[PDB]
Amino acid sequence: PDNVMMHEKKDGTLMNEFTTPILQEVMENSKIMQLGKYEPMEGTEKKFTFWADKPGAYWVGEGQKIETSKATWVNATMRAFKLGVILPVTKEFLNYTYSQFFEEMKPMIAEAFYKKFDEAGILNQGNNPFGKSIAQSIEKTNKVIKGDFTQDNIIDLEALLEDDELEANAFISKTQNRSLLRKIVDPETKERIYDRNSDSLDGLPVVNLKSSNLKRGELITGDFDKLIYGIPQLIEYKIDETAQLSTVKNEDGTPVNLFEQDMVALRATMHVALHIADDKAFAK
Amino acid sequence: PDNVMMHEKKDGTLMNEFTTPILQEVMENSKIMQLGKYEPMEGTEKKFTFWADKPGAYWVGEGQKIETSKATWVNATMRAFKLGVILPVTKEFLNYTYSQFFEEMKPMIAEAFYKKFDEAGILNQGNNPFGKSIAQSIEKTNKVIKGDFTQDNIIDLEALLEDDELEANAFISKTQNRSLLRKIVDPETKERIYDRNSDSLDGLPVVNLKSSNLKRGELITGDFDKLIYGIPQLIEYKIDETAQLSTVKNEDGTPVNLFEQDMVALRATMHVALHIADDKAFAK
Amino acid sequence: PDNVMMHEKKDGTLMNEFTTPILQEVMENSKIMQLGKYEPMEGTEKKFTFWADKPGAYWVGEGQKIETSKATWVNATMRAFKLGVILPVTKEFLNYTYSQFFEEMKPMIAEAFYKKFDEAGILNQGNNPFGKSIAQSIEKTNKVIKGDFTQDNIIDLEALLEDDELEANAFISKTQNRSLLRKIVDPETKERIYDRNSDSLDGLPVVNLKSSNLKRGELITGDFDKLIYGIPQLIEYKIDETAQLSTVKNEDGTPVNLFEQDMVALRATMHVALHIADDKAFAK
Amino acid sequence: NLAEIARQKRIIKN
Amino acid sequence: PQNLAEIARQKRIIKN
Amino acid sequence: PQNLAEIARQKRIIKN
Repeated sequence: PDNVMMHEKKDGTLMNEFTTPILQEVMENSKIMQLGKYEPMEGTEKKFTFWADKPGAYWVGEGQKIETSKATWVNATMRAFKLGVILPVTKEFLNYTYSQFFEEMKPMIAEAFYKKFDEAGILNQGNNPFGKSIAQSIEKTNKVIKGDFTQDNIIDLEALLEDDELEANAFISKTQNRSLLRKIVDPETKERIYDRNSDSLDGLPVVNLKSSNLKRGELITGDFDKLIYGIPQLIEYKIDETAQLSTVKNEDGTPVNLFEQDMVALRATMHVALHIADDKAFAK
Repeated sequence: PDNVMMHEKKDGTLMNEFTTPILQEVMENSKIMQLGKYEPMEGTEKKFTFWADKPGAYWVGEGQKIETSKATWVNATMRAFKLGVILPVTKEFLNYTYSQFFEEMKPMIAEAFYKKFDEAGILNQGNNPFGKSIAQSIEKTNKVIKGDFTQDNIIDLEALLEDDELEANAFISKTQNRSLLRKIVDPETKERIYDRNSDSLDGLPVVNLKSSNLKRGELITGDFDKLIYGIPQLIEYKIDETAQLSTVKNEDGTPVNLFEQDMVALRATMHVALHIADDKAFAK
Repeated sequence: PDNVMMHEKKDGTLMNEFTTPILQEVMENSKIMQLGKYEPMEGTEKKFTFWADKPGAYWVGEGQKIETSKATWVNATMRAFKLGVILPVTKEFLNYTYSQFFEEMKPMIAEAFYKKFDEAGILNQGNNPFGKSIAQSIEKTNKVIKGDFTQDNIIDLEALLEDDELEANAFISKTQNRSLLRKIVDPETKERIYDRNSDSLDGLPVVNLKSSNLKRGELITGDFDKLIYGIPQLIEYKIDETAQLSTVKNEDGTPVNLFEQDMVALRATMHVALHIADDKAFAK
Repeated sequence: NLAEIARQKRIIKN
Repeated sequence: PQNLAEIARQKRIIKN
Repeated sequence: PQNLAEIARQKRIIKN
C-alpha cells in the first residue's frame, strides 16, 4: 500500500523493496559478510557435516566414522540515531515521505551494523556473543604464529591450514598493518608480496577491518556461512535511552533533550565449520 | 521572466540556468570539489556524528560510546572590474542581454572565487577562513614528517592516516615538486612508484595546486564536506569604493573615471574529520 | 484551525493569542528585562549598534561614528511536569479546552523561564549559557573593589565605567545584601544612601534577585539586549525524566507513578557591551 | 510588539 | 531472501 | 542545489 505519498508511520515492518538496498550496503561494508556464503534460513536451521565409506555389495568392517549435527540462532540489532538527531519531528519528514527517508538513512544504518557485528563476530569482545566465532575457534585449535612479517612466516601460516587438508582463500589485515605488509621483498625472487593496487597478500584478497581489536594481526577464511532472515523493521522513538551517552555523562533523554530517534532490529545468524588461522605479535 | 531579450535590471539574483554553468567552472578549476565531497544546505546546517552501541535483547553491554554535534557557516564575496572592460551599455548590453553577459565573464569572477576558496581551505593564509581547515587540523593533530622524497617516506606519510583507521585517497602537491617525484627510484620491485603519464603517486590521483604558499611537500585528502547553497547575487552600480586603486596612486572614484563594477557573492562552507597528513623537508 | 472547544492535540505550536500573555509575565517577572532592551527577530538575526551624527552642515571636524554587526543564537527549554500531572491530560483537558489550560499554566512557566534567564545571565552558575555573560565580562575587563561599604567606594564602581565607556545606570542586589546598605550614613548630613522605600543608591533604580549565589556583590549595566522570538511549541510525553525529581531521592517515573507532563521551549538570547563593574570581599 | 511592550513596562526611562 | 543470496554471489569479493 | 549535487558527484577526479 505505502510507497512515496507520506511519512507518519511510527511502527512498521520495512517492505522487501527497501530491505535489499539496506542489506546491499551492509554486504560491502562488513568484512565477514564479503568473505562468507549466505544460504537462506528462517528462525533456525539444522545442518549436518561429514561423508561416509561406501562399497558395492561386499563390505569389510572398517570406516564407520563420525557424523556431526549442528543448529544456529541469535540476532544482531543496531541503532540508527544519526538521521534522527539531524532531522527532527514527523512533519519535517512528511515532505521527505517514505522513499526519501530510507535513502538518506542508508549509509548510517549500514555502517552501524557491521561495526558491532565484526567487533563480536570475528574477535569475541563486543557484548552480543553466540559461541561460534573466528577468535573462539582458534582457542580450540592453536594456529598461532609469532610477530615477524617475512614471507616464510606467511608460508608457514598457510602451511598450518594445509596440515588439516584445507586451502587458503582470503585475508583480514588491519588498516594500520597495511604499512608493514608492503615493505616485504625476497632477496632471490625480487618481487613485492603485498600488492597495493589490487588489495591482495599472496594473490588472495585482503579485507581491511576498521575495528580496533588488532595491532599486527592476520586472519584467514574460506568455507564460512553467515545467514540473514526477515526484515530490518523500524520504530520511531521519543523516549529515554540507557545504552547511549550524551557527550559528557548524562543519557539520551529523547523527550527531555528534544530529539527524535529511530530503532532498527535486523536478524542475522552465524555458522562455523572450524579450522581458521591467525598471526599475532609476540615481541617479549 | 528573464532569458535573452534585454539587459537593464541592475540588482537581482541569478537564474539557475546561469548559476550552474558559472559554478561548474569554479568546481572543475578548484582543488577541492575535484578532491572532496558534497551535500546541500539551507543557510547554516547542523551535522551529527558517531556510532551508537545497541544490544541484541541479551545484555546491554559495557562499552558505552558518545554522540558528537557540529555545524557550518560563513560566506564569500567578489567584486570584479571585468564589466568596466566590457562597459558599452547603450549598444553591447542591449545585444548581449541577460545571456551573453555571464558568458563573457564565465571564466572570470568564478576564477577569483575558486582560487580564494583553496587559499583559505587547504592552507589558512587568507582572511576569510571559518576555523575548519587542513593546515589547522595538522596543527591540532601532529602528522608532520621531515625528510626527502624516498619510497619509505611516502609510505610513512600515508601510514599516519592508516594508524587511526583511515584510508588514503588522493594527493595535493604543486607542479614545482613534480621534478623531485620523478627521482623516486625504489631499491626493490618496480623502481618507479610515481606514474609519469597519468599524474598519480601510488595509484592515487595527484592534484596540482598552484599556490605561492607550498614549497616542496605533499598533503593527503579524502574526507571533506563542501556545502554550496543559494543562487548568487548580482549588482550594477557605478560608485566610489573605500579600498582599491584607480590607477597607480589614488582611490577609485566613479565620477573621476567612468568604470563599472560587477559583484558575485556565492555562499560556501567546509568541514573536516580532523585527520589529514603533511610532509616537509628537514631543517638543517 | 483550533480555537477553544477541545484538547486532543499533544504536539504542535501554540496559537499566538495564548502565547503573547505568557511572554508579558516573563518580562514582568524577569529582572534582566527591566535592565535590558527588547527587539523583534525570527530564529537568528543580524543587527547594528551605536549612535549616529547629523550631516547637512558645512563640516569642520567631529568624531567618527562607530558601527558593528552582532548575531544571536541558542534556544531555551522547560519540562513543566507539575500542572499536567494534576489535571490528568486529554479528558480533563477536554473540560478545560485549549484556552483555559494555558490561562491556568501561564503564571509558573513564566516565572520558571525568568529564573533561568537571570541565573544564566548575570553569572555562570545557570545551566544554559550562550556565549557572553556579565560574570565573563568582569573576568576580561578586570575592575574589582574588595570588601567595602563606605560612601566613597560606591562612586568608584560608577567612576570605573564613567571613564572607559559612558554613563552608569541601574544596580542589582539580593535580599540578604540589603540591610547593610540601609545602615550606611553620611557624616556631613543625616541621610541614607540606600533608601528603604525607593530602591536607589545614587537615585538610579535597583532590583532584587532571589537566586542564592552572592554574599557581597554589586554591578552596573546600562545598554543591554534581551531577545525573545515567541514560538513555545508544546510536546507531551509520559516517560522517565532526567531533570524532574519525585518526592525524596528517586528518579521520576511517569509510567510507574501514573503522571503526565508537558514541555515548553522559549528562545532566550543576550549580547553584552563589555564594560561592567564588580565588588566582592576576600578577608582571608 | 515585544519592544513596545517592554518600553511600556520598563523601569528605566518612562 | 533468495534474491539476497543471488546478489551476494554477484557482489562477492571472489565470484564463484 | 539538486542539479549541483548530480554535477558534484559526476564531475570529480575520484570515482565516477
